[PDB]
Amino acid sequence: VHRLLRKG
Amino acid sequence: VHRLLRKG
Amino acid sequence: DFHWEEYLKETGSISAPSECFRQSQIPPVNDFKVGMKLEARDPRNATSVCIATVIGITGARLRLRLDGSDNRNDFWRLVDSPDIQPVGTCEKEGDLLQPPLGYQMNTSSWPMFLLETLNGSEMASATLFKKEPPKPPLNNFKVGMKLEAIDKKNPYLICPATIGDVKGDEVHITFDGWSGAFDYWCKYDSRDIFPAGWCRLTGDVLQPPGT
Amino acid sequence: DFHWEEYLKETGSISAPSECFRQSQIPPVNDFKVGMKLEARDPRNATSVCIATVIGITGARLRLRLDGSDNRNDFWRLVDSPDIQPVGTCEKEGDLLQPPLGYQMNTSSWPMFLLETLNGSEMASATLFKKEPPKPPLNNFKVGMKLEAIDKKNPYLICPATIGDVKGDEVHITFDGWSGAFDYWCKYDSRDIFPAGWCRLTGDVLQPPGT
Repeated sequence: VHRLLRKG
Repeated sequence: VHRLLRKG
Repeated sequence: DFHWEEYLKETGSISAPSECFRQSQIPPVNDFKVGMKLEARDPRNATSVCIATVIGITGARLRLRLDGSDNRNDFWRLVDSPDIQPVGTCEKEGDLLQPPLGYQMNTSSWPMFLLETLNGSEMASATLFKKEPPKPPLNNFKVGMKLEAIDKKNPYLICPATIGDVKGDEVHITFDGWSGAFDYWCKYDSRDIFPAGWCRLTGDVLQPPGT
Repeated sequence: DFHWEEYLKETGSISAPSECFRQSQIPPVNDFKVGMKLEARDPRNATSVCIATVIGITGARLRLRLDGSDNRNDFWRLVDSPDIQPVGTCEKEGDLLQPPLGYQMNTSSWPMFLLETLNGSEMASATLFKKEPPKPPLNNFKVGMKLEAIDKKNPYLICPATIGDVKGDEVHITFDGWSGAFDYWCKYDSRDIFPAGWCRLTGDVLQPPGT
Protein backbone atom coordinates (compact mmCIF):
# COMPACT_ATOMS: atom_id res chain seq x y z
CA VAL A 1 0.00 0.00 0.00
CA HIS A 2 1.95 2.99 1.46
CA ARG A 3 4.65 5.31 0.15
CA LEU A 4 6.55 7.68 2.45
CA LEU A 5 4.86 11.10 2.74
CA ARG A 6 6.39 14.26 1.18
CA LYS A 7 5.83 17.81 2.71
CA GLY A 8 3.10 19.94 0.98
CA VAL B 1 15.09 117.81 4.62
CA HIS B 2 16.35 114.40 3.32
CA ARG B 3 18.22 111.49 4.85
CA LEU B 4 19.67 108.68 2.72
CA LEU B 5 17.20 105.80 2.22
CA ARG B 6 17.72 102.37 3.88
CA LYS B 7 16.41 99.06 2.27
CA GLY B 8 13.09 97.73 3.69
CA ASP C 1 -8.64 10.85 10.20
CA PHE C 2 -5.77 11.45 12.74
CA HIS C 3 -7.05 11.99 16.34
CA TRP C 4 -5.15 13.09 19.42
CA GLU C 5 -6.95 10.88 22.05
CA GLU C 6 -6.27 7.70 20.03
CA TYR C 7 -2.75 8.69 19.01
CA LEU C 8 -1.71 9.40 22.60
CA LYS C 9 -3.35 6.17 23.92
CA GLU C 10 -1.54 4.29 21.06
CA THR C 11 1.93 5.69 21.79
CA GLY C 12 1.43 5.64 25.57
CA SER C 13 2.10 9.34 25.89
CA ILE C 14 0.61 12.53 27.13
CA SER C 15 0.17 15.89 25.48
CA ALA C 16 1.76 18.92 27.04
CA PRO C 17 -0.88 20.81 29.04
CA SER C 18 -1.85 24.16 27.70
CA GLU C 19 -0.30 25.86 30.73
CA CYS C 20 3.27 25.08 29.50
CA PHE C 21 2.83 27.30 26.46
CA ARG C 22 2.96 30.98 25.72
CA GLN C 23 -0.32 30.66 23.89
CA SER C 24 -3.82 31.64 24.91
CA GLN C 25 -5.99 28.80 26.12
CA ILE C 26 -8.72 30.32 24.03
CA PRO C 27 -6.85 30.96 20.80
CA PRO C 28 -7.10 34.39 19.19
CA VAL C 29 -9.54 35.16 16.39
CA ASN C 30 -7.93 36.08 13.07
CA ASP C 31 -10.03 38.72 11.38
CA PHE C 32 -7.32 39.90 8.94
CA LYS C 33 -8.03 39.85 5.24
CA VAL C 34 -5.61 39.24 2.35
CA GLY C 35 -4.40 42.60 1.09
CA MET C 36 -4.30 44.38 4.50
CA LYS C 37 -1.20 46.29 5.51
CA LEU C 38 0.77 46.33 8.69
CA GLU C 39 4.13 47.00 10.20
CA ALA C 40 6.40 43.97 10.86
CA ARG C 41 9.91 43.42 12.26
CA ASP C 42 12.06 42.31 9.34
CA PRO C 43 12.49 38.56 9.95
CA ARG C 44 15.99 38.92 8.48
CA ASN C 45 16.89 42.28 10.09
CA ALA C 46 15.41 42.41 13.61
CA THR C 47 16.39 46.01 14.22
CA SER C 48 14.08 46.91 11.24
CA VAL C 49 10.31 47.59 11.21
CA CYS C 50 8.96 47.43 7.67
CA ILE C 51 5.64 47.65 5.84
CA ALA C 52 4.15 44.25 5.21
CA THR C 53 1.16 42.89 3.31
CA VAL C 54 -1.09 39.99 4.15
CA ILE C 55 -0.64 37.39 1.38
CA GLY C 56 -2.58 34.58 3.05
CA ILE C 57 -4.71 33.69 6.07
CA THR C 58 -4.28 30.36 7.80
CA GLY C 59 -5.73 29.70 11.20
CA ALA C 60 -4.58 32.26 13.69
CA ARG C 61 -1.63 33.04 11.46
CA LEU C 62 -0.87 35.55 8.73
CA ARG C 63 1.40 34.83 5.80
CA LEU C 64 3.22 38.13 5.35
CA ARG C 65 5.48 39.75 2.73
CA LEU C 66 7.59 42.86 3.23
CA ASP C 67 6.52 45.42 0.67
CA GLY C 68 9.03 45.97 -2.09
CA SER C 69 10.65 42.52 -1.58
CA ASP C 70 10.64 39.54 -3.86
CA ASN C 71 8.13 36.71 -3.31
CA ARG C 72 10.82 34.40 -1.89
CA ASN C 73 10.91 35.27 1.83
CA ASP C 74 7.31 35.34 2.98
CA PHE C 75 6.99 34.63 6.68
CA TRP C 76 4.17 33.57 9.05
CA ARG C 77 3.00 35.41 12.16
CA LEU C 78 0.40 34.78 14.73
CA VAL C 79 -2.13 37.63 15.06
CA ASP C 80 -1.06 38.01 18.69
CA SER C 81 2.67 38.25 17.91
CA PRO C 82 4.48 41.34 19.15
CA ASP C 83 6.44 41.39 15.87
CA ILE C 84 3.45 42.82 14.04
CA GLN C 85 1.67 46.06 14.74
CA PRO C 86 -0.75 48.39 12.98
CA VAL C 87 0.40 50.92 10.43
CA GLY C 88 1.36 54.14 12.22
CA THR C 89 2.79 52.50 15.29
CA CYS C 90 6.42 53.57 14.47
CA GLU C 91 5.18 57.04 13.71
CA LYS C 92 3.37 57.13 17.05
CA GLU C 93 6.52 55.87 18.82
CA GLY C 94 8.76 58.33 16.95
CA ASP C 95 10.55 55.39 15.19
CA LEU C 96 11.60 55.16 11.49
CA LEU C 97 10.06 52.76 8.94
CA GLN C 98 12.85 50.86 7.19
CA PRO C 99 13.20 49.30 3.80
CA PRO C 100 13.33 45.50 3.74
CA LEU C 101 16.54 43.59 3.32
CA GLY C 102 15.18 42.06 0.11
CA TYR C 103 14.43 45.55 -1.37
CA GLN C 104 14.37 45.48 -5.13
CA MET C 105 14.68 49.07 -6.27
CA ASN C 106 17.65 51.47 -6.09
CA THR C 107 17.98 52.34 -2.36
CA SER C 108 17.45 56.10 -2.74
CA SER C 109 13.94 55.38 -4.06
CA TRP C 110 12.74 54.31 -0.65
CA PRO C 111 10.97 57.53 0.41
CA MET C 112 8.92 57.65 -2.78
CA PHE C 113 8.05 53.99 -2.66
CA LEU C 114 6.86 54.40 0.92
CA LEU C 115 4.63 57.27 -0.19
CA GLU C 116 3.37 55.15 -3.10
CA THR C 117 2.58 51.94 -1.19
CA LEU C 118 0.94 53.58 1.84
CA ASN C 119 -1.53 55.76 -0.21
CA GLY C 120 -5.04 54.19 -0.54
CA SER C 121 -3.94 51.03 1.26
CA GLU C 122 -6.27 48.93 3.41
CA MET C 123 -4.64 49.16 6.81
CA ALA C 124 -5.19 46.51 9.40
CA SER C 125 -7.19 48.06 12.15
CA ALA C 126 -5.70 48.00 15.68
CA THR C 127 -8.46 45.81 17.06
CA LEU C 128 -7.42 42.96 14.81
CA PHE C 129 -4.09 42.75 16.72
CA LYS C 130 -4.52 40.57 19.77
CA LYS C 131 -3.18 40.66 23.36
CA GLU C 132 0.15 38.87 23.56
CA PRO C 133 -0.23 35.97 26.00
CA PRO C 134 1.87 35.90 29.19
CA LYS C 135 5.11 33.95 29.57
CA PRO C 136 4.67 30.98 31.91
CA PRO C 137 7.17 31.55 34.70
CA LEU C 138 8.61 28.03 34.52
CA ASN C 139 9.62 25.44 31.95
CA ASN C 140 7.13 22.71 32.66
CA PHE C 141 7.64 20.53 29.65
CA LYS C 142 8.73 16.93 30.27
CA VAL C 143 10.39 14.60 27.80
CA GLY C 144 7.93 12.58 25.70
CA MET C 145 5.13 15.19 25.96
CA LYS C 146 3.35 15.54 22.62
CA LEU C 147 2.46 18.96 21.11
CA GLU C 148 1.74 20.77 17.80
CA ALA C 149 4.67 22.69 16.29
CA ILE C 150 5.71 24.74 13.24
CA ASP C 151 8.25 23.08 10.99
CA LYS C 152 10.82 25.87 11.14
CA LYS C 153 12.28 24.58 7.86
CA ASN C 154 8.77 24.82 6.21
CA PRO C 155 6.68 27.12 8.37
CA TYR C 156 3.41 26.99 6.50
CA LEU C 157 3.32 23.53 8.14
CA ILE C 158 2.19 22.64 11.66
CA CYS C 159 2.88 19.09 12.67
CA PRO C 160 2.62 16.64 15.54
CA ALA C 161 5.83 16.75 17.57
CA THR C 162 7.34 15.42 20.79
CA ILE C 163 9.60 16.89 23.45
CA GLY C 164 12.91 14.99 23.10
CA ASP C 165 14.98 16.87 25.70
CA VAL C 166 14.40 19.59 28.26
CA LYS C 167 17.33 21.74 29.31
CA GLY C 168 17.00 24.90 31.37
CA ASP C 169 14.72 27.38 29.63
CA GLU C 170 14.90 25.28 26.37
CA VAL C 171 13.14 22.27 24.77
CA HIS C 172 14.22 20.04 21.88
CA ILE C 173 11.43 19.54 19.33
CA THR C 174 11.28 16.43 17.20
CA PHE C 175 8.68 15.72 14.59
CA ASP C 176 6.97 12.39 14.75
CA GLY C 177 7.78 10.39 11.61
CA TRP C 178 10.61 12.66 10.47
CA SER C 179 14.36 12.45 10.82
CA GLY C 180 16.61 14.79 12.85
CA ALA C 181 16.97 17.07 9.87
CA PHE C 182 13.67 18.63 11.10
CA ASP C 183 14.40 18.82 14.82
CA TYR C 184 15.02 22.00 16.63
CA TRP C 185 15.65 23.70 19.91
CA CYS C 186 13.46 26.57 21.03
CA LYS C 187 12.77 28.33 24.35
CA TYR C 188 9.83 26.87 26.27
CA ASP C 189 7.94 30.18 25.69
CA SER C 190 8.41 30.00 21.90
CA ARG C 191 5.46 31.01 19.75
CA ASP C 192 6.13 28.31 17.22
CA ILE C 193 4.82 25.53 19.45
CA PHE C 194 1.19 24.86 20.48
CA PRO C 195 -0.75 22.44 22.60
CA ALA C 196 -2.59 19.60 20.88
CA GLY C 197 -5.99 20.86 19.75
CA TRP C 198 -4.71 24.17 18.46
CA CYS C 199 -5.26 23.46 14.83
CA ARG C 200 -8.81 22.16 15.46
CA LEU C 201 -9.58 25.31 17.49
CA THR C 202 -8.02 27.86 15.13
CA GLY C 203 -9.26 26.15 11.92
CA ASP C 204 -5.61 25.67 10.76
CA VAL C 205 -4.51 22.27 9.36
CA LEU C 206 -2.44 19.78 11.37
CA GLN C 207 -0.10 17.67 9.26
CA PRO C 208 -0.21 13.94 9.60
CA PRO C 209 2.83 12.20 11.16
CA GLY C 210 5.56 11.10 8.74
CA THR C 211 4.87 7.39 8.87
CA ASP D 1 4.99 109.39 -6.49
CA PHE D 2 7.85 108.05 -8.76
CA HIS D 3 6.82 107.81 -12.46
CA TRP D 4 8.66 106.22 -15.36
CA GLU D 5 7.75 108.78 -18.13
CA GLU D 6 9.02 111.71 -16.01
CA TYR D 7 12.06 109.87 -14.67
CA LEU D 8 13.22 108.87 -18.15
CA LYS D 9 12.59 112.40 -19.59
CA GLU D 10 14.54 113.79 -16.54
CA THR D 11 17.59 111.55 -16.95
CA GLY D 12 17.48 111.67 -20.76
CA SER D 13 17.22 107.92 -21.06
CA ILE D 14 15.09 105.20 -22.47
CA SER D 15 13.65 102.09 -20.92
CA ALA D 16 14.56 98.73 -22.36
CA PRO D 17 11.73 97.55 -24.63
CA SER D 18 9.81 94.57 -23.43
CA GLU D 19 11.16 92.49 -26.31
CA CYS D 20 14.68 92.36 -24.73
CA PHE D 21 13.39 90.36 -21.78
CA ARG D 22 12.51 86.78 -21.08
CA GLN D 23 9.26 87.95 -19.57
CA SER D 24 5.74 87.88 -20.93
CA GLN D 25 4.49 91.17 -22.31
CA ILE D 26 1.28 90.41 -20.51
CA PRO D 27 2.60 89.36 -17.12
CA PRO D 28 1.33 86.13 -15.59
CA VAL D 29 -1.48 86.04 -13.05
CA ASN D 30 -0.48 84.79 -9.60
CA ASP D 31 -3.34 82.79 -8.15
CA PHE D 32 -1.27 80.99 -5.48
CA LYS D 33 -2.29 81.26 -1.87
CA VAL D 34 -0.09 81.28 1.25
CA GLY D 35 0.09 77.73 2.58
CA MET D 36 0.07 75.94 -0.82
CA LYS D 37 2.66 73.29 -1.55
CA LEU D 38 4.85 72.71 -4.53
CA GLU D 39 8.05 71.18 -5.73
CA ALA D 40 11.07 73.53 -6.12
CA ARG D 41 14.73 73.15 -7.17
CA ASP D 42 16.80 73.71 -4.04
CA PRO D 43 18.23 77.22 -4.56
CA ARG D 44 21.37 75.99 -2.77
CA ASN D 45 21.52 72.49 -4.32
CA ALA D 46 20.41 72.70 -7.97
CA THR D 47 20.49 68.96 -8.53
CA SER D 48 17.75 68.72 -5.80
CA VAL D 49 13.94 69.02 -6.14
CA CYS D 50 12.35 69.57 -2.75
CA ILE D 51 8.93 70.23 -1.24
CA ALA D 52 8.29 73.91 -0.72
CA THR D 53 5.58 76.00 0.90
CA VAL D 54 4.24 79.37 -0.11
CA ILE D 55 5.07 81.80 2.72
CA GLY D 56 4.08 85.00 0.91
CA ILE D 57 2.55 86.36 -2.29
CA THR D 58 3.98 89.45 -3.93
CA GLY D 59 3.08 90.41 -7.45
CA ALA D 60 3.78 87.61 -9.84
CA ARG D 61 6.20 86.14 -7.35
CA LEU D 62 6.02 83.55 -4.59
CA ARG D 63 8.11 83.70 -1.45
CA LEU D 64 8.98 80.06 -0.87
CA ARG D 65 10.48 77.94 1.93
CA LEU D 66 11.77 74.39 1.60
CA ASP D 67 9.84 72.22 4.02
CA GLY D 68 11.85 71.09 7.00
CA SER D 69 14.34 74.00 6.69
CA ASP D 70 14.87 76.91 8.99
CA ASN D 71 13.23 80.29 8.24
CA ARG D 72 16.54 81.81 7.11
CA ASN D 73 16.76 80.90 3.41
CA ASP D 74 13.40 81.74 1.91
CA PHE D 75 13.62 82.46 -1.79
CA TRP D 76 11.41 84.17 -4.41
CA ARG D 77 10.12 82.66 -7.64
CA LEU D 78 8.02 83.89 -10.44
CA VAL D 79 4.89 81.78 -11.04
CA ASP D 80 6.17 81.10 -14.56
CA SER D 81 9.63 79.92 -13.43
CA PRO D 82 10.70 76.46 -14.52
CA ASP D 83 12.26 75.95 -11.07
CA ILE D 84 8.84 75.35 -9.55
CA GLN D 85 6.36 72.66 -10.46
CA PRO D 86 3.27 71.05 -8.97
CA VAL D 87 3.49 68.35 -6.36
CA GLY D 88 3.76 64.97 -8.09
CA THR D 89 5.85 66.14 -10.99
CA CYS D 90 8.99 64.19 -9.83
CA GLU D 91 6.84 61.16 -9.23
CA LYS D 92 5.40 61.50 -12.74
CA GLU D 93 8.92 61.89 -14.18
CA GLY D 94 10.26 58.96 -12.14
CA ASP D 95 12.57 61.37 -10.17
CA LEU D 96 13.29 61.38 -6.39
CA LEU D 97 12.17 64.12 -3.97
CA GLN D 98 15.17 65.26 -1.94
CA PRO D 99 15.58 66.73 1.49
CA PRO D 100 16.67 70.36 1.61
CA LEU D 101 20.20 71.40 2.36
CA GLY D 102 18.97 73.27 5.44
CA TYR D 103 17.22 70.11 6.81
CA GLN D 104 16.82 70.24 10.55
CA MET D 105 16.10 66.70 11.66
CA ASN D 106 18.35 63.62 11.74
CA THR D 107 18.81 62.65 8.05
CA SER D 108 17.31 59.15 8.33
CA SER D 109 13.99 60.76 9.31
CA TRP D 110 13.43 62.06 5.81
CA PRO D 111 11.01 59.39 4.55
CA MET D 112 8.70 59.83 7.53
CA PHE D 113 8.80 63.59 7.37
CA LEU D 114 7.90 63.46 3.68
CA LEU D 115 4.92 61.25 4.54
CA GLU D 116 3.97 63.67 7.34
CA THR D 117 4.21 66.94 5.41
CA LEU D 118 2.50 65.74 2.21
CA ASN D 119 -0.63 64.30 3.99
CA GLY D 120 -3.63 66.70 3.99
CA SER D 121 -1.60 69.46 2.35
CA GLU D 122 -3.09 72.06 0.02
CA MET D 123 -1.26 71.38 -3.21
CA ALA D 124 -0.86 74.04 -5.82
CA SER D 125 -2.92 73.02 -8.76
CA ALA D 126 -1.13 72.66 -12.14
CA THR D 127 -3.09 75.46 -13.75
CA LEU D 128 -1.58 77.98 -11.37
CA PHE D 129 1.86 77.31 -12.95
CA LYS D 130 2.30 79.49 -15.99
CA LYS D 131 3.91 79.02 -19.44
CA GLU D 132 7.59 79.89 -19.30
CA PRO D 133 8.19 82.76 -21.72
CA PRO D 134 10.54 82.26 -24.69
CA LYS D 135 14.19 83.32 -24.74
CA PRO D 136 14.75 86.26 -27.07
CA PRO D 137 17.27 85.05 -29.62
CA LEU D 138 19.54 88.08 -29.26
CA ASN D 139 20.93 90.36 -26.56
CA ASN D 140 19.30 93.62 -27.48
CA PHE D 141 20.06 95.63 -24.41
CA LYS D 142 22.08 98.83 -24.88
CA VAL D 143 24.04 100.69 -22.23
CA GLY D 144 21.99 103.30 -20.35
CA MET D 145 18.65 101.48 -20.91
CA LYS D 146 16.53 101.65 -17.77
CA LEU D 147 14.65 98.59 -16.39
CA GLU D 148 13.18 97.06 -13.18
CA ALA D 149 15.36 94.47 -11.42
CA ILE D 150 15.54 92.26 -8.31
CA ASP D 151 18.20 93.25 -5.81
CA LYS D 152 19.97 89.90 -5.74
CA LYS D 153 21.39 90.81 -2.32
CA ASN D 154 17.79 91.50 -1.03
CA PRO D 155 15.41 89.78 -3.41
CA TYR D 156 12.11 90.77 -1.86
CA LEU D 157 13.06 94.11 -3.46
CA ILE D 158 12.55 95.21 -7.05
CA CYS D 159 14.22 98.46 -7.95
CA PRO D 160 14.86 100.85 -10.80
CA ALA D 161 18.12 99.91 -12.51
CA THR D 162 20.22 100.77 -15.56
CA ILE D 163 22.27 98.73 -18.01
CA GLY D 164 25.91 99.73 -17.31
CA ASP D 165 27.67 97.35 -19.72
CA VAL D 166 26.67 94.84 -22.36
CA LYS D 167 29.04 92.00 -23.15
CA GLY D 168 28.12 89.01 -25.27
CA ASP D 169 25.12 87.21 -23.79
CA GLU D 170 25.51 89.24 -20.51
CA VAL D 171 24.43 92.61 -19.04
CA HIS D 172 25.76 94.53 -16.04
CA ILE D 173 22.96 95.76 -13.76
CA THR D 174 23.41 98.83 -11.62
CA PHE D 175 20.83 100.22 -9.26
CA ASP D 176 20.05 103.87 -9.54
CA GLY D 177 21.05 105.63 -6.32
CA TRP D 178 23.08 102.73 -4.93
CA SER D 179 26.77 101.97 -4.92
CA GLY D 180 28.54 99.11 -6.75
CA ALA D 181 28.02 96.85 -3.78
CA PHE D 182 24.55 96.17 -5.34
CA ASP D 183 25.57 95.75 -8.97
CA TYR D 184 25.53 92.49 -10.76
CA TRP D 185 26.02 90.65 -13.99
CA CYS D 186 23.28 88.43 -15.35
CA LYS D 187 22.49 86.86 -18.74
CA TYR D 188 20.22 88.99 -20.91
CA ASP D 189 17.50 86.28 -20.56
CA SER D 190 17.63 86.38 -16.74
CA ARG D 191 14.34 86.19 -14.90
CA ASP D 192 15.42 88.66 -12.28
CA ILE D 193 15.09 91.65 -14.59
CA PHE D 194 11.87 93.22 -15.96
CA PRO D 195 10.82 96.02 -18.22
CA ALA D 196 9.61 99.25 -16.65
CA GLY D 197 5.91 98.93 -15.87
CA TRP D 198 6.17 95.41 -14.51
CA CYS D 199 5.47 96.28 -10.93
CA ARG D 200 2.45 98.43 -11.88
CA LEU D 201 1.10 95.57 -14.02
CA THR D 202 1.72 92.73 -11.56
CA GLY D 203 0.66 94.74 -8.46
CA ASP D 204 4.18 94.29 -6.94
CA VAL D 205 5.97 97.31 -5.40
CA LEU D 206 8.80 99.17 -7.17
CA GLN D 207 11.38 100.63 -4.83
CA PRO D 208 12.25 104.27 -5.13
CA PRO D 209 15.78 105.15 -6.37
CA GLY D 210 18.45 105.55 -3.68
CA THR D 211 18.74 109.31 -3.83
